[PDB]
Amino acid sequence: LVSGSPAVLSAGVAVLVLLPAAGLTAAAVVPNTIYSPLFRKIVEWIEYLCLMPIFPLALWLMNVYEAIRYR
Amino acid sequence: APVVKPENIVLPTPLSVPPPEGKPWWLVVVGVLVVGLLVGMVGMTVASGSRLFLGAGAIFPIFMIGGVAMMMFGGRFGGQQQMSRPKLDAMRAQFMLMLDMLRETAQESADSMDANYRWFHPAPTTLAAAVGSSRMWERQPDGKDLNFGVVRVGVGMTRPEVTWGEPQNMPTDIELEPVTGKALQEFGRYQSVVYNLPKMVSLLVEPWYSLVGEREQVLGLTRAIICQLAFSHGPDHVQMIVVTSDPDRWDWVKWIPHFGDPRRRDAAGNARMVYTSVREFATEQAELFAGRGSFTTPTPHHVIISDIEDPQWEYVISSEGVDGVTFFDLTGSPLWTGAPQRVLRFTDSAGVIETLPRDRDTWMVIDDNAWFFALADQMSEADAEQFAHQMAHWRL
Amino acid sequence: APVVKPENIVLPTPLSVPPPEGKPWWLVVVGVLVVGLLVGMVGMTVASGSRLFLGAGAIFPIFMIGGVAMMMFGGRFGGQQQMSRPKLDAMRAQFMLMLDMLRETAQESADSMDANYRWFHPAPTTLAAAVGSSRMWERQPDGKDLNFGVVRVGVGMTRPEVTWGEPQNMPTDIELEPVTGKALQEFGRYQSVVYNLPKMVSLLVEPWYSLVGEREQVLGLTRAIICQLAFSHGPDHVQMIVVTSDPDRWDWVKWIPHFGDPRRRDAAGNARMVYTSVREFATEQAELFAGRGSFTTPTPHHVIISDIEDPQWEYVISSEGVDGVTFFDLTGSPLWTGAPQRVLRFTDSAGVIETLPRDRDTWMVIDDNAWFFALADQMSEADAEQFAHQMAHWRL
Amino acid sequence: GYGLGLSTRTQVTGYQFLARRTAMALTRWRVRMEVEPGRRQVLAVVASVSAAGVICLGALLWS
Amino acid sequence: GYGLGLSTRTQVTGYQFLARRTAMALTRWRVRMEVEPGRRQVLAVVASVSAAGVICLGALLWS
Amino acid sequence: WMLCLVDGTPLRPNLSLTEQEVYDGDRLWLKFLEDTEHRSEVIEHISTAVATNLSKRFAPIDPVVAVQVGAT
Repeated sequence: LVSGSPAVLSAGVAVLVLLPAAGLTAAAVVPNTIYSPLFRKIVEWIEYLCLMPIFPLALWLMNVYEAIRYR
Repeated sequence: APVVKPENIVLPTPLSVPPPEGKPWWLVVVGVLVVGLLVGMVGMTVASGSRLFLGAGAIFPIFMIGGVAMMMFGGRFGGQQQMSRPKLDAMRAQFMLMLDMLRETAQESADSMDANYRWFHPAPTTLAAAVGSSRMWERQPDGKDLNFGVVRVGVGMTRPEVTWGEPQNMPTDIELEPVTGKALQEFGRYQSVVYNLPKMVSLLVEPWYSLVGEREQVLGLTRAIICQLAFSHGPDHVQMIVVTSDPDRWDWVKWIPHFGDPRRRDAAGNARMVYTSVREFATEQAELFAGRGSFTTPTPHHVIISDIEDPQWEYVISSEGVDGVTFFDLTGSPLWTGAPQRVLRFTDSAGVIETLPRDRDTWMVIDDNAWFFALADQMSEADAEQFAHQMAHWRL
Repeated sequence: APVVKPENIVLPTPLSVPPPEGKPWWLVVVGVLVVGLLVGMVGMTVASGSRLFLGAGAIFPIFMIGGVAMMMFGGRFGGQQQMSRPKLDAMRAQFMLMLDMLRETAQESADSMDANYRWFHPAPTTLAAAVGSSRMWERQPDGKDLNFGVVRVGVGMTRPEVTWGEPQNMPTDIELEPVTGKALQEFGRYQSVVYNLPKMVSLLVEPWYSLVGEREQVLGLTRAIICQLAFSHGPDHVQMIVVTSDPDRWDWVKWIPHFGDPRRRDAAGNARMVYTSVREFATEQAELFAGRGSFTTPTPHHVIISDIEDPQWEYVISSEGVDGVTFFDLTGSPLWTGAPQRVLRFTDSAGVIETLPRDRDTWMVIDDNAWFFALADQMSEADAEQFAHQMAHWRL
Repeated sequence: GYGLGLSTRTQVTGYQFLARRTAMALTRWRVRMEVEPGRRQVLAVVASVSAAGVICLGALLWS
Repeated sequence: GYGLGLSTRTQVTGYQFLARRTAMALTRWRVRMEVEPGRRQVLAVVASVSAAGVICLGALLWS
Repeated sequence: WMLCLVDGTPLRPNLSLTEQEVYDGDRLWLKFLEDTEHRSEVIEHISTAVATNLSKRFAPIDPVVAVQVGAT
């Protein structure tokens, strides 16, 4: 809505139609399939790995690093 | 019929933990000195400002790369050691799961006991089945005699058929780990009893009972007792007598065949064994017996119920009673209340009976202090009359 | 004749493994701090740029040259220790090879059992040998009596002659190593039985059997039974009777000498013991016996087969049967199906018999629940007729 | 045991254990506790915070 | 045990072991596993990759 | 035995038809209510009691629900 780029529009409609469709496919597949213990541990670790870096990124957004490098 | 089984289960031994001794005073001085050195070094790096010094001042004191391992010597030198936590938490969890397994074993045992007791002792309302399971208890001193002379009076606690063997090897009270110790305390406290089972009175162990409380509580319980006996025991095994000053409250009992006197006949059938005074005993057949010995079986076991409040009972009733007859003193008086083990006292308006704790098995008093016993299965006059109209249908 | 031997083999004990406790929270803080120092040092080397600092910043922190050994203190301080893996993997492999040795021992035992059973119980098609091994089973209660009164009815599972001794010293379920535990579960599950061996019915343990299912399934099985008995047992030991409403289906049995009545003679030889009604019993010689006791030997053991669907059997047949005679109720009726241990029920179109599990040795029922028993060795009318034309050639 | 009376560190960990076990009984409906992801991810949070602190110090050293 | 449920590291190595044993049963037709060259040569691959990485870093330091 | 309204609720045996509002042309259902009295369970440990009460009394997520959520 803010940007008027048609490429942005195409990316937005693409993610809106694929990502919940991917969720549907995951909901249909996952409870019926077996899985390897390695893949299961990978899926656990995906959580922690996507959880950890959000505080340095947040400090990036406040520019606390840029403020403290020059205070 | 249902099944029930006793069990014995030893409770597990709680965890032990050595109490921390506390760090010596010099260790605190050393810690403060170490921090003083660290801040002095970094401060002189800031004051010196050259990037060489800022490198050197961090490069040489990197010791934590080994010190993370050297923490293991904390238990040698006596520093603080919080790091044993994970193993202890695993031990706690393990013990707790073991306790859960014991708890579910207690649950299934208690369910078995419940099913058995309620099979032997249906609630008064449910007695309107009046066929199939009716009058099925037996005289003879084996088998059914475990429940021949016993009546459900209420609901309450009882000790389970599982027996908790002692948690042997208890650590001393300073070594006792708080969680597992407290949990085991609570297990012993609450798995000590099964709640809301039928509470029973045996007619064979006291010469009489005396009922102290509000009038309709006492009456409602009495009607419940009468209908329990009438369903469970046939007229050929148990006969009933009511001695009253208020026969309108007792007009429902006329239908019950157990009140039928086999000796006198009238238009309606057998004579009703309801008398308006103790002087109105024109029986003299229940009054030629000797004193009563409590059972550890007479042909009918007469149950005589009195709310006449007459001083003349103490003539035909000694301090010990009559052989084949048990008594129920409604309107509790000092004549009948001379034995606290015989007094069922409505302490709370709902009909909470207190009396003495008795052994589940022998019905013998275990200790002399009055305690919570049951909440009475009080029953209305209409339900009693309805059951009586059911029981009147049968003649076997 | 072949050989077979029982064995007892204790299964090996699975591996044990202590569950990891998990690192304490401060260890994570320390790790992050250590990485922060490392990146700070190298960053200040890049910012300082002089090759002296770039040397020094790598030269002083080379600690891994000792730390590769100092990993051994990980088990002291409680760090992560993945390095025990090779030893555990060796233990796993070793245990697995031991299990393979046990499996091949089970294989050779099962092969011996198979060879024995099929020697005693050839498939119906193969019975056309009709000489050499024919009629070789014996009356007398020793030896051949283990297979004198028993008939192959199908193929299915049986318990092996190896007996799996318990895997003693099982670790607790948190210590139990996943691979070896699961493998041992699967071994116990699948080496529990030998698949596709001859399944047997003993004629000496039930007074009758009743055959429930589709008509041609039942008939095909019946023809198979008859030809099995005719090959295995001589006419002097087992005699046969068919009582039917549809003699065209039973026209092939005329050739079999076991149906020959020795008492009545006609042009073709001995009279055929095939009757069109239970009322057509003009024998009266198999009907003067007493009730039957199941064996734990009569001169001929009469086998009477009925698909007449007549209520008149219950007169000459009590609830217990006749002494020297076993019965087979084709067209399953409530009269004959009063004992589930006697009912062979075609549950699947191919001829899957379900009935009660019986002991391999005593033929006695082990438990009351109906279960998979066999797939029936059904045989066509043409094969039965062909075998009958073979058996008619012999008179010994 | 009312009031602000003293308590030992073994009781501190014993309470924190019962708190975690009750939290697991609350979010999941199982109390078999042989492994617990709650701890693992709060450790991941701790890693996030300590990394932000470390980088903040590494920012302080510039002038 | 369907789905994406949790698994312990001892199960991760237990599966990787069964994967290697099945791979050896597939390429060779023996499962006696007292020594295994599969591991040895994938370690040689790992040595190749780590050496290329190291030399790539050693290339980065020039300016 | 109970007489019940067709909506399900049992009538009071101590009350007449009138004051519990039975009217002409109504319908009633003659049930035999099974006795619901039994022992009260008790779990002493707070955590285990929470877990079993919730598991007994509420409904977990299930793949049947999950597919509908994905479709929504």
